Amino acid sequence: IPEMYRFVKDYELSDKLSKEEHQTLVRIVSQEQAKKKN
Amino acid sequence: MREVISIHVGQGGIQVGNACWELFCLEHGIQPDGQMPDAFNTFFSETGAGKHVPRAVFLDLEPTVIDEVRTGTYRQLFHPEQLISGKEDAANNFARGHYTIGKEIVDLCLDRIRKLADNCTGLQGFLVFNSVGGGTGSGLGSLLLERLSVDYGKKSKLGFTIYPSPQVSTAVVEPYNSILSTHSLLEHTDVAVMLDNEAIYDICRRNLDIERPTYTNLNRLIAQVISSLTASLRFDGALNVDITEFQTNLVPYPRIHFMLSSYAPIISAEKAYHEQLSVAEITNSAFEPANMMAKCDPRHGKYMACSMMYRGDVVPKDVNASIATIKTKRTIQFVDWCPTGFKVGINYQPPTVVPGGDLAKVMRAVCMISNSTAIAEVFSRLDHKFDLMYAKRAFVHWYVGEGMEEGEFSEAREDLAALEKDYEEVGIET
Amino acid sequence: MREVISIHVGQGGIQVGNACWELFCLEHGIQPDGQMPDAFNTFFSETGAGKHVPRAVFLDLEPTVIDEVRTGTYRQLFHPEQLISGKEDAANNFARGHYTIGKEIVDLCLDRIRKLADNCTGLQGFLVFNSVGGGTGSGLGSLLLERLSVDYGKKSKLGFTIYPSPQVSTAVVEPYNSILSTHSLLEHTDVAVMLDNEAIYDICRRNLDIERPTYTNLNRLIAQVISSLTASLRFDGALNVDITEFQTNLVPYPRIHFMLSSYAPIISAEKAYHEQLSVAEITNSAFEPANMMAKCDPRHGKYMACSMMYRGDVVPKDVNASIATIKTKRTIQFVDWCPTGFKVGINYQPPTVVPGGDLAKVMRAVCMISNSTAIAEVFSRLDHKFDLMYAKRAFVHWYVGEGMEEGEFSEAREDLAALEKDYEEVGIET
Amino acid sequence: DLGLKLAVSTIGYRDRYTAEQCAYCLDDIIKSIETGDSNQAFRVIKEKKKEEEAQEEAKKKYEEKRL
Amino acid sequence: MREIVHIQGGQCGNQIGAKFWEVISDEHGIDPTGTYHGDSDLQLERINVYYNEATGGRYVPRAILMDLEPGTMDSVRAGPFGQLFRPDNFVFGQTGAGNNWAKGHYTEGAELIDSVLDVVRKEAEGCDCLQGFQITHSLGGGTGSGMGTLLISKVREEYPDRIMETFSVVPSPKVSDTVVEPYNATLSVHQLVENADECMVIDNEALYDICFRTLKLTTPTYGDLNHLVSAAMSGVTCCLRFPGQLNSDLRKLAVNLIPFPRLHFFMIGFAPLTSRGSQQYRALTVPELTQQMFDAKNMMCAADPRHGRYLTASALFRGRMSTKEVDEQMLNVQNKNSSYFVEWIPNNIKSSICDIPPKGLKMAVTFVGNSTAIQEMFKRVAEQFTAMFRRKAFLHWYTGEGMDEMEFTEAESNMNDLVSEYQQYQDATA
Amino acid sequence: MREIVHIQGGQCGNQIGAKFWEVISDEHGIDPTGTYHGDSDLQLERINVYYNEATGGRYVPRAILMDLEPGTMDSVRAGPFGQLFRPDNFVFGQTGAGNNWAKGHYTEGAELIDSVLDVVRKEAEGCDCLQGFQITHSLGGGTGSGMGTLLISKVREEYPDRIMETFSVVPSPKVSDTVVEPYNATLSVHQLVENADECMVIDNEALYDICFRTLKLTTPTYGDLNHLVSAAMSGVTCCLRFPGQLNSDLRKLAVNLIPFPRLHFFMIGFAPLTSRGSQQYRALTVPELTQQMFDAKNMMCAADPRHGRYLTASALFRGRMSTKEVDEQMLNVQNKNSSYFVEWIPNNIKSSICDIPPKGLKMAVTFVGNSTAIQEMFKRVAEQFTAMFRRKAFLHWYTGEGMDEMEFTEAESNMNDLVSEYQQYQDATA
Amino acid sequence: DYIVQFAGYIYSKPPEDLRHLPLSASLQKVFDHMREITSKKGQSTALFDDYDNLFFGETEVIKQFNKKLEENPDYPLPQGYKKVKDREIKFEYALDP
Ligand SMILES: Nc1nc2c(ncn2[C@@H]2O[C@H](COP(=O)(O)OP(=O)(O)OP(=O)(O)O)[C@@H](O)[C@H]2O)c(=O)[nH]1
Ligand SMILES: Nc1nc2c(ncn2[C@@H]2O[C@H](COP(=O)(O)OP(=O)(O)OP(=O)(O)O)[C@@H](O)[C@H]2O)c(=O)[nH]1
Ligand SMILES: Nc1nc2c(ncn2[C@@H]2O[C@H](COP(=O)(O)OP(=O)(O)O)[C@@H](O)[C@H]2O)c(=O)[nH]1
Ligand SMILES: Nc1nc2c(ncn2[C@@H]2O[C@H](COP(=O)(O)OP(=O)(O)O)[C@@H](O)[C@H]2O)c(=O)[nH]1
Ligand SMILES: [Mg+2]
Ligand SMILES: [Mg+2]
Repeated sequence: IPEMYRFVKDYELSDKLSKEEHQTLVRIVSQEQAKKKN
Repeated sequence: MREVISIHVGQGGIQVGNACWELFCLEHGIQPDGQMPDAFNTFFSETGAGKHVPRAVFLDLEPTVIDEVRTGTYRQLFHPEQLISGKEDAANNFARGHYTIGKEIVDLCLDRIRKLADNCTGLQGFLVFNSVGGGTGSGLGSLLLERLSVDYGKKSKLGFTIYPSPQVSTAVVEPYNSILSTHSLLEHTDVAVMLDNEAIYDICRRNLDIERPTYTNLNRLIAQVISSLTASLRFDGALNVDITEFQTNLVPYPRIHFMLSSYAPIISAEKAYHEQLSVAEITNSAFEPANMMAKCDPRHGKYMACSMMYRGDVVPKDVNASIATIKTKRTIQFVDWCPTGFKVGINYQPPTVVPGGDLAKVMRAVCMISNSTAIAEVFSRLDHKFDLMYAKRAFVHWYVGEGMEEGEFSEAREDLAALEKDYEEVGIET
Repeated sequence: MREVISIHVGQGGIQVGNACWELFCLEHGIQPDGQMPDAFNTFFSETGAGKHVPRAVFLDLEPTVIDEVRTGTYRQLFHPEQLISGKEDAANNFARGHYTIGKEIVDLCLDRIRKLADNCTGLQGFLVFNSVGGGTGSGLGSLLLERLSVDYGKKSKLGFTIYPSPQVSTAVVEPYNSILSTHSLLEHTDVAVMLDNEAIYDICRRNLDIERPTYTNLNRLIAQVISSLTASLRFDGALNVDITEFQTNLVPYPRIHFMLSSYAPIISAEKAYHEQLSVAEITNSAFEPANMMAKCDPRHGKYMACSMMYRGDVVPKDVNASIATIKTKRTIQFVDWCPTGFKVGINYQPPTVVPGGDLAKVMRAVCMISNSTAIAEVFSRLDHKFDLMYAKRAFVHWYVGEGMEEGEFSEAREDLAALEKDYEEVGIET
Repeated sequence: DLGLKLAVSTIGYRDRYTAEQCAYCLDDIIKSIETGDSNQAFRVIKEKKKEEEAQEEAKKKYEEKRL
Repeated sequence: MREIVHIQGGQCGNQIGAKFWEVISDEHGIDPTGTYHGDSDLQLERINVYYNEATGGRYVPRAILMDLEPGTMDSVRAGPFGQLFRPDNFVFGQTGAGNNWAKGHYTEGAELIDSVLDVVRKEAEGCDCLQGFQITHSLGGGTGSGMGTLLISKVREEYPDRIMETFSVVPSPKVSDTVVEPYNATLSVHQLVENADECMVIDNEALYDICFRTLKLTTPTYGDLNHLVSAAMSGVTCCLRFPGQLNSDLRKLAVNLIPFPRLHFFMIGFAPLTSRGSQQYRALTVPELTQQMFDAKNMMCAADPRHGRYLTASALFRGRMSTKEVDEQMLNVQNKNSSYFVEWIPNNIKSSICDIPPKGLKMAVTFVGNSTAIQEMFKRVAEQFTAMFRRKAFLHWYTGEGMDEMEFTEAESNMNDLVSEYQQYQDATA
Repeated sequence: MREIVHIQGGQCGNQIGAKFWEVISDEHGIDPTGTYHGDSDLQLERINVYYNEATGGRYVPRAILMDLEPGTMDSVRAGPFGQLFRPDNFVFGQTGAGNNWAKGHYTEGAELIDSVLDVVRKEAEGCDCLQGFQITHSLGGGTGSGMGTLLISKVREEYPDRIMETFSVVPSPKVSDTVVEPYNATLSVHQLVENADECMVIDNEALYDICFRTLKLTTPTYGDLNHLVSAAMSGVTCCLRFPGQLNSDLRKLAVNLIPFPRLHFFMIGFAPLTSRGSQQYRALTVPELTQQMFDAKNMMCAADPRHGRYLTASALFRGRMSTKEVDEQMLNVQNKNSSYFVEWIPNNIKSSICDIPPKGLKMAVTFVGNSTAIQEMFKRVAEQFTAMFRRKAFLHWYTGEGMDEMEFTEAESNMNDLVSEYQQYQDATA
Repeated sequence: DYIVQFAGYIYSKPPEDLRHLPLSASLQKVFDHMREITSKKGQSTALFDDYDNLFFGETEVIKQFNKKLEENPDYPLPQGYKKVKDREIKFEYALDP
């Protein structure tokens, strides 16, 4: 999660995506990845 | 790695610089020859082996005072070619020292300033001393401040100007150049401290019990105030204060930076030890209106912010217990938009005594720098004095014939009117 | 196994040779009698037992100065028959000392040069000193250089010529022979250093604080510069420089080899020790335009290459940290086609002091030899002075009647025009 | 470059290094053919040293003539 | 394992650390030379929590010291136990902030913080298992309250899952030493709530009150306040360095004392505290410890805890004692004071026991309670802030370095929202 | 067996050798009189690598010293350990080159080199099994950069199968001491790539940076730079003179660090390096060594290694340590920095362990990495060369000794081709 | 999958709401922004600018072969490694094509 947010910061996209929005995106992707694996 | 450079211009400036430079040399153990028989670095510089050189420059167009300096006991201390001297005096004419003879000397002074600044690595700021009621002092101070404000920019400059007394005066034309110099340093100096002679005469008479004082006694008190202000940079303390930590605490607005000082205790050895000199009584004496270092009444106006320095064995809890008592009193009232107005500094080194001087040795002392709304009275009375003679254009021909324009007098009057209106506008409650 | 031979011709040349030969004898511990009570070998030679003989020859047609030399305290030092003297002076006439009386003396000088050269095994090169604004000096210097350029060929020769000041002059006809001698040594000398008297007078007045200098004070500074230049051949150093390592570093093109020198620090013992004399401040003082040893303004032109020598306890990292600061400054700009222009030399031996002299003893010093585009101004002003009198053919009869042809004046003018055009062509960016 | 890289690309991966070395070498005669200097087919002072050596040798040869 | 690193900033934080590390070293028997000379085996088992190991067997704290001026760290090095700190961890600037929050957070603090973040990253990446960070700084100063809080955000951005502690001294209106305290207090509280996992407020006024009333010593000094703060600091992590009946790391306290993520501002207190003359009268028992622990005057803050209701409470007992007595006393202190405990969360007191008491004491208690009474401090801070801001006093100093009034308005609004939503739960009922 | 001979040229190379041989002698316990006084048996087993044996039991280095001027070798003989060198190996001329590459490579260096080649052939034909030669010289000087590089070609022509080392100091544009540095640097790099099997660039600027930042000593001198270079030089061949877990001679490094025959320009660094005051704080561990080894500021070149990608790397650990830790740390330093390692060659770090540490140290590491970041040095050298050459500045000095501009054009073109084809592999992908 | 969700979310908000375009337009805008930042960082961009630079050493030859394969659909090559069928997609604004 913090490494992906560092990608967002390094590409000057942190103004478009908050930390909380980033965590929510990661959570939603994690959920669907886990459902697909199962 | 912290440094400060002091500028002395004019007869009064040089005579107070001598006074502060005996005191610093005595306080750091340096003999008058400059030889010791890591705190010195603020005012001095090491030459590699032996002597120390002050970070000071002396300026004057009239050579008598510099020649007196270069033959006294301190001839070996100062660098021979930083005592810049002229040939012809400005003779109390402001236009002379700003337009005619000061311009040819100012370049050498600026070269010396650069040569001193390149040596420093942690330059805190500049100090300048000048008696305002004189030609060369006010004019060269104005020109130097104007050059420094653009050569260096954001570096802090402090001005210890000596304004004329309300009624006591030595010249007859000093209101003109006082007003012009106030115009010049209003937009060019970060701090200005009031130092008129009459208040200090009264202080000496009442406390020191001297009935025939001379200028040296006044200059020693001023030197003690300077030492108390700059002690925090070169001695260990429980609550330190730096020069750059002033415009954030004493200057509410960029225009308002004229404040008046006080010192306590002032007492002679003949009756000093009979009383205990507690911190409460000295901090009460410091706030007494009769102990102001400038002849102004603080009871006639509000306070804006008080910055007050202690040194010695004072404990912070005793300081707080005394600030509370002052907040309690009904005769001292602060401005509405300032709930807390005190900045406190505590240092451990007690004040040093100069042999053969007036003050005795004590373990506790307090120096206050207070910004108050009552300062507008000196501006009003100087303005009234100026208007009386400017109505008939008296003494103007001595200024118009030295290159200054006719309209230059009016705009200084307008700026003083603006300052007086600003002081009234700030002091009203919301 | 490294040697150098110095040639002194004319009154000014002999009077500066005396100045350098007190200094060398003092620096190597040799008494004026020539007796010591392996570094000497550069300037001296061992006789087998006892005294040392300088590798120098003194030339003049007018016997007064040589007779003064042969009776002073240094009568025992020089070999009796290397002080070649004439009977009749050239009397400021260039044609005399190049065509009439110099030819009969030049053979003895060349025989002495051969007899001195056969002794040396590692001959680095020749040094020559001559005041340009005189008959015998310029004429004999030209003739000797022309003979040496063909007798020896590729051996390096260095010329420490003293050109006349811009406005201050002792003679009235010195532009003529100055221009002719510049013509002669333009195609015959590998290095020429500018030495006009007015700049050194200003240096003495400003720094040494002498208001009435004489020629000896000037010659001592020149001797110090020579010693600083040649120190690297006879003392151990961290970064050595040889004489032959100059035309590869300071001479971009064969025609351009006139450069101007500077020295720092120059200070008296009365105020020398009050300041630390760091390497940064001395290397800043050396680049000041007012401290040029020739009255030319470097701010009026570009720099081409700077070769600058240190001696004392200087550390290379401090030198680099100061070269960076100079590259930073906006008032000093180098030519476009030269990215790096500094050659640095460091030596350990501090400069030696001459008793009863002006300079004090210091541990650090810097001597710079800088080639700059601004030197064309002296050529232009000398050319303008020459043209004024050559328009009416004034004073020409004193030269035509001494065997010189009429057209010889014009071609020197054409060569100066060519040199001035070349200096303009080089200084333009690509 | 061109035509020689398309010819090197028609040679199997095992011999492609050798073909690339031959193509660089074939670049070798071509420059000479293009230009005319038989000394570009591998990898004051020179002239002076050669001249001096030849002169000394010539003197020795002169001595051989002398012989 | 599960160790933490120490980071301190500003003068106040440096002075707090200078006693905290002395207390820790005395507890673990480490001499000021870094050599262990302890008596018990347990003194070395968990020394990796605060100390690193180097060659030669000596120990070095993993502390990072930062300030914008070099004086305080140049002074702390000469004090006792000053040699333990690694010289590499000292990072400082040459200018200072002058109690201006903008300078220490936007212009000067932004460029310097890269170097200190480098060493912070070096320290954290290396350690076995990170537990977290603890921060000591003051909210009454510019450089501290700016650089520390920006460093909090930078650390939180890189280690979102670790725990973060902050011991923050807020400026009380009683003992005021700086006039611009409300501005940088209000600006700092805005950023501190968003990133700090735990915050512990400490007031100088409460420390003076405690020293004057409980210890009854005549002359308090900063050394006594620092010693009390250091004992309180050490008491929190004692069970993480020593065995006990119920170990409880910092994360366990974080779980049990913070009901909602924005309510993490605690006030603490230490027991027992007795005067020198009455240390023989008293008998140390669990009832005696718990009656002093919940005493209102014993809190390290001037906030009156019987003006609100505790959301939760925590106690960290030290020494060997029976658990049944501790539990029954905790129940009794909660049954007799049901009016001051919120009713919709039952059993809101956490207890822990550590078998290793402080050196010299047989029993000790550290109290950390989350109460609604803390609203009064933010109320008075905001009151002074809005009294000073309505006239835009001292605003130009902040606005001259890229800051605007909008960030002041947002900070005031967020602080008022925090004040409101903190008391929202005080009136909440089930 | 498998021994190497030492050949040095120029002043810089002689000064490097004067410390390299002192370091080697101190490592093997050889007194400055050539008598062994060591403590351990291993100190004598492989002494044939660098030292020869003579009658009387004393040892003599197999070093050859050459220069075009006698001063430097006449000075190194009087220094410590100066008597070890055999007087027969001293070869010198009487003229010098004057920093002119043409003179030291075509006219003067060609005639003298026969005598030095005679003694070189004598030394190589005699020795048991030749391993190779190592060369120390500077690219900033004329005689060195000319005669050394021509000697490289002459040696390579006679021993095509042996290995050849060169430690070359290239002139940095920051600290420039000679104006004609670009010419003889560019001319030398042309010849150096064609014949040297290995080349190691060293910069004075990087040495000053290291001395000022890591060791933090006030006044660097050439002795410290020489000592660092000498330690780095000794570290490479340590395992060839002492037993170890994985012996690795110079040829094994040549196989593993040079992917293509024209890419053999490495930059090196030595660890650990600590200040005097912090030598007690640090603990010597493999992680501590490897973190400093890959540090960018630790490289002996100003080239920034995170501006490119490593083609390969090598490390030569010293002291007794576990191999598992070394391998895992090498893997970790390669997994965390995958962006700076080229991807089409996996496992591109070579490691070696020697059980004999340096005298006074328990662990040491020598780092030799082939990186693409070295292009920046050739870029700036060529930039200065083309800035100076376009105006044909200083060209006549070179063209007057048989050289022409065609050899300058070919050298520039070949150097640019090297720069291009060195970075060609940086953008290459699999 | 995260990059697809990220692109879809960022460009679903004002001021740059791209929800009226295909989700590929939001994802392309992320890559265009990444290209712009990569170019700005003063770091190599050849992999972004030259899509045919997929293979080591022969990039120019492949570019010339691709031009010949596109100019005339199946240009016979004397020495080319392999023809790969690729798909290009263009968007055309045509009413009822
Ligand atoms: N406090 C104090 N004030 C002084 C002293 N000497 C002069 N003054 C004041 O300076 C005012 C006049 O300016 P001066 O300093 O005397 O003379 P100046 O500044 O050099 O100006 P010129 O007259 O042109 O030389 C007088 O009104 C005095 O009040 C002094 O020693 N101490
Ligand atoms: N720097 C310096 N210049 C001198 C000295 N003596 C003479 N000159 C200069 O030499 C110029 C004239 O040449 P001189 O050296 O005096 O006489 P000369 O070179 O022997 O030529 P003659 O007149 O024929 O004897 C004058 O313009 C002076 O400026 C001296 O001692 N020091
Ligand atoms: N406990 C304690 N507090 C201190 C000490 N020194 C200063 N303070 C407090 O710190 C406040 C001033 O903070 P300051 O020094 O300006 O912080 P800085 O701006 O980061 O240097 C004052 O109100 C003091 O109450 C000390 O030694 N101990
Ligand atoms: N490390 C080191 N470098 C030196 C020393 N002396 C000179 N140098 C470097 O060598 C360069 C000059 O080389 P030079 O002496 O002219 O070489 P030469 O022409 O062969 O005699 C300068 O740029 C110095 O940086 C020394 O004692 N140690
Ligand atoms: Mg006066
Ligand atoms: Mg004469």
